[PDB]
Amino acid sequence: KGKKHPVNSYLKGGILRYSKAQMYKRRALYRLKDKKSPVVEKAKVPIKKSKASYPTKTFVKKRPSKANFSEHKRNTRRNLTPGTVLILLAGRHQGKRVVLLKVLASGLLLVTGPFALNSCPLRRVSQRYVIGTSSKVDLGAFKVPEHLNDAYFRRLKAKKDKKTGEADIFAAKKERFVPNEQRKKDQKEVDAALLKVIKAHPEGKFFAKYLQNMFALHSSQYPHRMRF
Amino acid sequence: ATSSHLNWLIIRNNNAFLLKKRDVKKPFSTEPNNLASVSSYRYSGIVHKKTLGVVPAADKKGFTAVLKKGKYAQRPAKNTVRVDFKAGPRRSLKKLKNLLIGSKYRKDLTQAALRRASAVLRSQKPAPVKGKKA
Amino acid sequence: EFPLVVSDEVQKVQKTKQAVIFLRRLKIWADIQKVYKSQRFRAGRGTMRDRRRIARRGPLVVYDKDEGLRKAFRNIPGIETINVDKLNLLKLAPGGHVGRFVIWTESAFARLNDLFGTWKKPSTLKKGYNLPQPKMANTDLSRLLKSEEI
Amino acid sequence: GIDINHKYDRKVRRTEPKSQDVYLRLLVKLYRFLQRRTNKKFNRIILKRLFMSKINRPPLSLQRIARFFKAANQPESTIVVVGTVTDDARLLVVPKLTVCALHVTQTARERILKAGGEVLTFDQL
Amino acid sequence: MTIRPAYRPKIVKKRTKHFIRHQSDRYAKLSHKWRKPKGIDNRVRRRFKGQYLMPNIGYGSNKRTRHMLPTGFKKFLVHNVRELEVLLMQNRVYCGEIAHGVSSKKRKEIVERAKQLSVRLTNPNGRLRSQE
RNA sequence: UUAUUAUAUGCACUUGUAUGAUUAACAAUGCGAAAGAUUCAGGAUACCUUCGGGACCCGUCUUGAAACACGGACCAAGGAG
RNA sequence: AAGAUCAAGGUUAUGAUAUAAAUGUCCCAGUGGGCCACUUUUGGUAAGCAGAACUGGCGCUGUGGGAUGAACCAAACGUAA
RNA sequence: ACCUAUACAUUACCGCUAAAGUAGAUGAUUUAUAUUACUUGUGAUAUAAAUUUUGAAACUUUAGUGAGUAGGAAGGUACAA
Repeated sequence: KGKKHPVNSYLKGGILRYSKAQMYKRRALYRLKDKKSPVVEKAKVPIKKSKASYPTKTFVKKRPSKANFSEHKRNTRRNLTPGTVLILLAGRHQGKRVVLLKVLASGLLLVTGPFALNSCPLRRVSQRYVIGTSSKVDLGAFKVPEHLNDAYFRRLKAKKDKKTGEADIFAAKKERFVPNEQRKKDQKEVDAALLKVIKAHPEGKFFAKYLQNMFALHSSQYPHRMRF
Repeated sequence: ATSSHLNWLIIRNNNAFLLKKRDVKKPFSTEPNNLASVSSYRYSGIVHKKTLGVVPAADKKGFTAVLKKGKYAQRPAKNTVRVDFKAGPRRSLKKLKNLLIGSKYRKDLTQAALRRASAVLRSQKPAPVKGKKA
Repeated sequence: EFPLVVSDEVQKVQKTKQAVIFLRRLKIWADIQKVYKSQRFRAGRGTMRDRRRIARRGPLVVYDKDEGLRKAFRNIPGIETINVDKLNLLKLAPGGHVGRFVIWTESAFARLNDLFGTWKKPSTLKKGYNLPQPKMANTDLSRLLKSEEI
Repeated sequence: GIDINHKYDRKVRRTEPKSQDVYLRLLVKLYRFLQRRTNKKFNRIILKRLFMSKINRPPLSLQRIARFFKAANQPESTIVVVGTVTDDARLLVVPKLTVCALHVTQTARERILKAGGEVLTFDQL
Repeated sequence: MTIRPAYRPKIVKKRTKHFIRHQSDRYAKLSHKWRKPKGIDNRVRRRFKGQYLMPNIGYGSNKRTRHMLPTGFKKFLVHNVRELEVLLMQNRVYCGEIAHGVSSKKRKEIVERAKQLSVRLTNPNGRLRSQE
């Protein structure tokens, strides 16, 4: 049930693995199966299976040889630790601070205002959009976005129109807007637990009644010596 | 007196059938068994005895008229149709294509015959397509 | 066929109509039709010079003996007749482009021998003309490459 | 400030024979395939020796073919001449060999073939 | 629409401006058609800054983008139907460009044939015409 | 005597590393929406505008020409190794 | 004394390099009016003067720099980031 | 510390030079498998799939470099016949 290494990632060329494999080393027990099988069948009764020569037969359209798949190396985060209260410096929620809930497999952030205070939804935003401020909300109470995954907020649906299948349709479905009930319920539970932790800290720019206010680096104030 | 070496070298620039339109390096072959309009060495009349020609149909679309090569025997002296041999086929492409691989003991061409096959589809098809319509 | 040899009876042909009947069956038809259609008014200035234009040099018919071949042949457009004695380079390779369609009479083709005897034997008209010995015997390079021996 | 990519970088020597001759280049093409594919310097220089201008190719006479026979370790020898081969009247006795040449003058072909030798093309050599 | 010729790297036209010949803006006698300044006084020849650009090879386009129209199709001067038929196999490198000397009656045949072959024509609207 | 390193570590699979110009995983958006034709991106075409910087008149003899050196108002066509 | 025949010899007997070099043909153009600077100098009080020695530029060379500039400095220019 | 030439470094790209191969297609080569031979594992053969018809007086492939008058050579373009 195992045997591993390669601490090459620190070094960066090197060992542990070669050396230990040698200590362990067999000199005995080299016997193997591993069954291949095709299913290229002329199974003929009359059932007669084939396939023949479909075509890769020269309708010479020169089409660009597919550049295959770079590695899924796990997106090493900056010390944006969930729940750091951080600034969305960009895109409609421009200069509203929000609390981090999670890291997802897409690389990018889960952000909630809390919703009820600073009007920011269960909303996902780039690691780069964000200045990660020193202020920390206790992220232990949460249902966690184990339940909110890439797929969950993926849109149910931008059909090009009225569900079904080719009904010669009409201008305007709901590309951004109904809203969905499943998504409301998800917010309200998470936000409620946010509000309990967030109320412990005193009013001003950005935790509870602190949350509402819309950011001020006021005239004569400094984005560079703000050690956010 | 005939070589598949000399006959291109003779004709390289001085071919009536090789018409050069604009700059454009090389090439254009009209030479009646080109298969690729190229004009290279082997996309041509002799060569010797390896020359597929495809002509549709006349009255669309019974026939992609295949002309079967004819080595060595006849010299390929005029002509009794000898460098060619008129197998008028029918029906469904993929068969004619696999069927061509078998007669290709002479595999030199293989793509060329297929370029003519696939291209002749576009020539034969526009009367029952060239739409859309669902 | 190539080289196209036809019966010596071809030479006797008094009439143009009779000539065309022969030639077509003998398989000239498409190439004689290549001529007449193509006649077109000269693009130059060359039109004023009596250089009215170029129309297609179809076929060179060769005869040993003129029994009324020439007069019949003269009429038909782009069709030129020559004697085995004279065999003009201009007629055989027009524009230095090798590959005239040549038809020979049976007596004419036979007479091409002592005219230009072979390699061994003398060109009887053409005194100290040795018709050139080829620099490559086979000239087919691919078989020589193929080769077993190589 | 390239010190110094002056000259000469245009060099000297023909890649390909300065001749329209369709025959000549076929021999070059043949021996060019034979060069790297079979090693050996006979292929390497005969390729070059076809490149040669008419000067540097001056006609080798039949008595020069006959003096080479008098050489030791040479009786079984097919004499290569990349050249025009010219008839020398003065050699009374012309010895047997097969001679391979680009061109052989017609009077020179008769005295090789009388010897009784073969006049040979380089593609058959 | 018409399917573009064979995956090009974006056509760098690299100097776009017609070289215009030195002092064509001074003189209508000196034609915009480029003629290189050979002359001993030339500030253009000694390539002082601000005296335009002399066609120097390094403006030269990539040998891949050589000839391609930006809808891909290189220009073949099509005299008629048989000429069109050459580019049947060569849809994906060449376009039929109907020579200006060709009459409308033949153009209707050329355009019609072109649609069958599915090879691009650059100019159809050529000689069309609310006319006889 | 001890440490270190390499060899004795095969076979299967692998979106693993490189393979010597290794940009793509992943995703969003415009949109090809029949003809018709929206929308997006991109541009010193002609020419206009706005900003910076650079641009003195060619031909020529001459050591050197923008010269307060000489021919050339402007344009067409003849026109000279 | 040469030509020179024969036998003996560990490592080829300073250092970097070779953009390959040598050689021939054309009897080829273009040139036969030079100009400037470091250094060295003659004539002359001297000259942006007349004339050498060595070497580099300019002549045929912009660009950056000396505000400017044929020549001084830095540098030799395919096209761009 | 900063600024900054067409210099300098790297990269794409032009050209010129360099340097190497390319030319068994009744054949070659790759891939998958069934059979057979040997052996662990490989080849032969059969079958199915795929690539390959090269201006081989050019391409693929490669690297180093480009001022330029006089002048020389090379290769095109236009014009009338």
